[PDB]
Amino acid sequence: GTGVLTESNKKFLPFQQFGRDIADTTDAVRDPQTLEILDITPCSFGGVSVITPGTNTSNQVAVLYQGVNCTEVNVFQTRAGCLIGAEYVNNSYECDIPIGAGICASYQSIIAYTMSLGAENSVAYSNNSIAIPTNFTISVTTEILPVSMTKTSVDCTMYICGD
Amino acid sequence: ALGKLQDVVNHNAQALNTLVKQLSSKFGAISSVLNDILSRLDPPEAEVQIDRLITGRLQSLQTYVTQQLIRAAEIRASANLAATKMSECVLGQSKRVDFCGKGYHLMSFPQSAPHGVVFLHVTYVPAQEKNFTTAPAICHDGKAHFPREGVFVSNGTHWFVTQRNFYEPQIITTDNTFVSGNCDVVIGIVNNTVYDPLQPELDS
Amino acid sequence: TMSLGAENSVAYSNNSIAIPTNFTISVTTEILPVSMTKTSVDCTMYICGDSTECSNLLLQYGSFCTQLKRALTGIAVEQDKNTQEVFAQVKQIYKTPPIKYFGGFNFSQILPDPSKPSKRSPIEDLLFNKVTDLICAQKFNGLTVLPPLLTDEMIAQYTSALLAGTITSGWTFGAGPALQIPFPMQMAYRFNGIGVTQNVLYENQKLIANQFNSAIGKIQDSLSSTPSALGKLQDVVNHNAQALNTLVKQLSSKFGAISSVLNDILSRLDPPEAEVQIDRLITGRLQSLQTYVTQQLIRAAEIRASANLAATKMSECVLGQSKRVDFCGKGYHLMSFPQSAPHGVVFLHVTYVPAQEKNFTTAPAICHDGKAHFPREGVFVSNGTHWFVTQRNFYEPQIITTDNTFVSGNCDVVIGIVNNTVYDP
Ligand SMILES: *[C@@H]1O[C@H](CO)[C@@H](O[C@@H]2O[C@H](CO)[C@@H](O)[C@H](O)[C@H]2NC(C)=O)[C@H](O)[C@H]1NC(C)=O
Ligand SMILES: *[C@@H]1O[C@H](CO)[C@@H](O[C@@H]2O[C@H](CO)[C@@H](O)[C@H](O)[C@H]2NC(C)=O)[C@H](O)[C@H]1NC(C)=O
Ligand SMILES: *[C@@H]1O[C@H](CO)[C@@H](O[C@@H]2O[C@H](CO)[C@@H](O)[C@H](O)[C@H]2NC(C)=O)[C@H](O)[C@H]1NC(C)=O
Ligand SMILES: *[C@@H]1O[C@H](CO)[C@@H](O[C@@H]2O[C@H](CO)[C@@H](O)[C@H](O)[C@H]2NC(C)=O)[C@H](O)[C@H]1NC(C)=O
Ligand SMILES: *[C@@H]1O[C@H](CO)[C@@H](O[C@@H]2O[C@H](CO)[C@@H](O)[C@H](O)[C@H]2NC(C)=O)[C@H](O)[C@H]1NC(C)=O
Ligand SMILES: *[C@@H]1O[C@H](CO)[C@@H](O[C@@H]2O[C@H](CO)[C@@H](O)[C@H](O)[C@H]2NC(C)=O)[C@H](O)[C@H]1NC(C)=O
Ligand SMILES: *[C@@H]1O[C@H](CO)[C@@H](O[C@@H]2O[C@H](CO)[C@@H](O)[C@H](O)[C@H]2NC(C)=O)[C@H](O)[C@H]1NC(C)=O
Ligand SMILES: *[C@@H]1O[C@H](CO)[C@@H](O[C@@H]2O[C@H](CO)[C@@H](O)[C@H](O)[C@H]2NC(C)=O)[C@H](O)[C@H]1NC(C)=O
Ligand SMILES: *[C@@H]1O[C@H](CO)[C@@H](O[C@@H]2O[C@H](CO)[C@@H](O)[C@H](O)[C@H]2NC(C)=O)[C@H](O)[C@H]1NC(C)=O
Ligand SMILES: *[C@@H]1O[C@H](CO)[C@@H](O)[C@H](O)[C@H]1NC(C)=O
Ligand SMILES: *[C@@H]1O[C@H](CO)[C@@H](O)[C@H](O)[C@H]1NC(C)=O
Ligand SMILES: *[C@@H]1O[C@H](CO)[C@@H](O)[C@H](O)[C@H]1NC(C)=O
Repeated sequence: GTGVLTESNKKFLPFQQFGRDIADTTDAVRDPQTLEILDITPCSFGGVSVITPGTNTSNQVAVLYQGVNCTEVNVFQTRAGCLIGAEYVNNSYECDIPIGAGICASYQSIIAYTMSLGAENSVAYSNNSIAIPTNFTISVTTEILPVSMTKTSVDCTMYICGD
Repeated sequence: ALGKLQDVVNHNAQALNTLVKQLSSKFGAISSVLNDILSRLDPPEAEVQIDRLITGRLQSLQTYVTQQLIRAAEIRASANLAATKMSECVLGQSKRVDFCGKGYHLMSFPQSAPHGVVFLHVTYVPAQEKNFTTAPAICHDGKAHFPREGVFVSNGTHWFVTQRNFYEPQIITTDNTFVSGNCDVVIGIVNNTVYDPLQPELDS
Repeated sequence: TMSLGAENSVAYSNNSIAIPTNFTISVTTEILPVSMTKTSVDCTMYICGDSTECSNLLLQYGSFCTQLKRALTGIAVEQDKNTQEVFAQVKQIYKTPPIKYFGGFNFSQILPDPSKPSKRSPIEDLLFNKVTDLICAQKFNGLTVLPPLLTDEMIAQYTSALLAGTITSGWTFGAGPALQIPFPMQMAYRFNGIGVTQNVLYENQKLIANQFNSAIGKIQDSLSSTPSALGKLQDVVNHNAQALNTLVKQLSSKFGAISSVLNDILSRLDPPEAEVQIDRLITGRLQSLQTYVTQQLIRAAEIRASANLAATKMSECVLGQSKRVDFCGKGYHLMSFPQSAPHGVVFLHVTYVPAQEKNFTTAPAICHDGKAHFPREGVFVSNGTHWFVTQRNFYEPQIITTDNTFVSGNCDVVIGIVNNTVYDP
């Protein structure tokens, strides 16, 4: 195989040599030279994602290594993974590019932030006061709904075999 | 704005392109061209190579049909939703909240779009709200008066009854209030006069 | 042979009506799944791992890997879209007043708890507790679980904003600006929505508040005491992990080859037959991955339908009062409260249930002075000797006058008209 061999707290019985997971994947082994138990843990892997604005706007990019701690690879650690190339800002804005776990990225340089849910409003509730509208706005809004698709027919014999 | 409909178009062409791209896959065979396989091998091994191409292409076609069926189900659900919006928002006024736009729905207009429909929802949005002091009931002559259709409001010194969704203060009379019980049960009842229309009539 | 139900015969007659004389404030739970676990699969790592020869043979099959990655990416973005649609329906984060007095109504079990670090309600905390090296094994085979875009605390914050809007402002915040209204007046408006007069709510305010508080406490006890209350959400979690486990288990399948380990196949056979064995492993693993993606897509469609339903319930039951029968609970719907749950939403539907009905003799119209009188808003009832007009959904007899009746025609046309006096103010 291929993996890190860390120290193990698992007490093997004397007849056992390997160890397996719930899903029947090896998670432990006994060294045949010295009778010690090691926790086989596979080496780190991650989904490299590239966070970029439009090429019309800028050519700066940020890289998210999904699931990878920052010590195993403008470097910030998120629950989604390690984000390199974006600077964490304590301000909260609306989500522009979603990163995950409440983190979003935007271009202003590329910044990473905890997204704001909404503007804070406190309703002036009291037991004897009401708010009555004195005017109105006629609002027209758009709702776009798909209805049909492209009707496709495939000649199975011609597609697979041709002439 | 029109990202959803274009997305459907984008998926369909891409699916056909992927299926077209699958014709250029060897699938574990010597060549991806059937004519070359026939022109190059004897039928005992050409049958094996054609079998590999057939199973790969058949798997690709079945995969394409499966995603087409899933997308057909999604588009059918969207079309059923669009028909429901056309029936309830365009052909009538809907009391369902947020079904036919944000706000109190007034009416809707259908517009055709490529592979889709665009609904223009005309809604009523309240604005310019004002604070008032409110009471559940008015105590007059030992009787509790409740609004027939409105709400009791006070601007600081005087009490009026107005409709809930627009500020239109009117004098509290017996015409727009109804009497149920005395003043001892309702929590928050306030003391105010209730005008009688017949009183000037018999007085004069 | 199973019994369909208890047998009830309704005492139908041509001149008798049953009028409720009391009510029950019923709170019922509706549990809806909203999102699934977002999964991403490295196609090359899953099928071949570290073997270069396996990847070279895998390249002959084309854009299958791209199709599977694209489908999983679509499902992953779809789950976040589902969560946004269900919970992110307000652009203002509303807050409750510091004095939690709402005219006797107690919302402690549904409002956020300041004491808890998670800022969740007691019901939400119970829901999170009741919904539960598997993760490590799933991770080690090239399958990655992606975190939800909205964290549980932000989803709880959205539910808190919706609760604050529905409590302090009623349905106004859902249709525009949040307009403050006292909660008894809001409940009176809701009573008018289901056809019950405001006086019934105001006179019986303490009883209604006590019934609501008792129902909310019963809801918390019922959720804490029943294992199968939260079966739907756990089922979704149960399916997702099982699917990953099955996919992981498929790596231990020979698929008609000598071994399931690529390194053994390379170390033991010559390339002409090793290529065949690797091909068998590749086709089996690719079939397993396509099967997993196909079921993920079908489950994604089901969860999307459930999320659309949850968004519709949030719009129509929480942000307004619904006249649709059984959409927002059993009974005449008054209001609804959203609670966040793992991968889902729980709606507490507060409904009005009529109770303690009483028989009365009824007539379509009252004949007075050769004229037929019909009720403006109620129904004519008789207790045996005297005739009254009452509202349909609560028994409140009132004297039949010209104010609450309207005259249409004479007494010769209406079938079942009875003779009674009509008072004139
Ligand atoms: C209600 O709002 C409308 C706007 O929606 C107000 O109409 C405006 O009136 C001002 C001053 O008379 C004009 O300068 C604007 O051009 C008007 N706007 C429009 C769109 O007509 C109206 O005055 C408001 N009414 C109240 C009672 O507040
Ligand atoms: C109704 O009255 C309340 C309180 O008198 C107003 O709430 C205040 O709003 C201002 C500006 O938005 C804030 O600076 C105060 O802190 C608020 N006070 C409280 C106690 O909430 C409310 O704005 C009034 N409504 C209208 C329509 O004017
Ligand atoms: C509350 O509303 C009433 C009715 O509009 C106001 O009473 C009027 O006030 C104007 C302004 O001074 C006088 O010219 C009228 O003669 C008043 N009418 C009556 C019948 O008294 C009242 O002033 C308002 N109060 C506040 C605090 O705004
Ligand atoms: C509303 O009106 C009633 C009746 O006029 C008031 O009740 C009276 O209150 C005074 C002093 O509290 C007593 O001396 C009388 O005996 C009461 N009369 C009755 C018939 O109860 C009541 O106080 C008024 N409420 C307010 C807030 O002014
Ligand atoms: C209304 O009256 C009818 C008949 O007077 C009642 O129906 C009877 O109910 C009892 C007990 O439920 C049965 O044993 C009888 O057989 C029923 N009679 C008929 C003719 O169905 C009915 O219960 C009364 N409703 C109320 C609310 O008291
Ligand atoms: C309507 O039903 C309620 C119960 O839901 C009744 O309230 C009960 O009243 C009795 C006697 O007055 C008390 O002993 C109970 O403690 C009350 N229960 C609750 C929950 O408050 C009420 O009396 C009924 N009303 C009518 C007119 O029958
Ligand atoms: C609202 O309900 C909460 C919880 O149901 C009440 O809190 C309880 O208060 C009683 C007596 O004060 C205690 O014995 C319980 O232990 C409390 N339970 C919890 C969970 O706090 C609360 O008193 C009610 N009323 C108000 C005004 O908040
Ligand atoms: C039907 O209801 C009416 C009104 O509640 C009853 O009439 C009253 O009955 C009481 C008790 O006998 C008398 O003290 C009142 O004087 C009656 N009022 C009037 C205006 O007559 C009537 O008795 C009820 N009938 C039945 C059969 O229950
Ligand atoms: C309701 O009242 C009307 C009017 O008093 C009754 O009609 C009368 O019936 C008698 C006997 O059948 C006739 O002699 C009169 O000529 C009728 N008058 C009119 C104006 O039609 C009617 O019978 C009463 N119905 C009931 C059920 O008591
Ligand atoms: C294994 O090799 C070491 C080498 O020093 C030897 O001391 C030991 O006796 C061997 N056997 C076991 C069972 O460890
Ligand atoms: C409303 O609450 C205030 C204090 O917050 C109190 O003085 C007043 O009596 C209350 N009114 C009602 C109707 O409960
Ligand atoms: C109601 O039915 C009873 C018997 O079934 C009959 O005597 C009476 O005339 C009927 N009344 C009406 C208004 O149909």
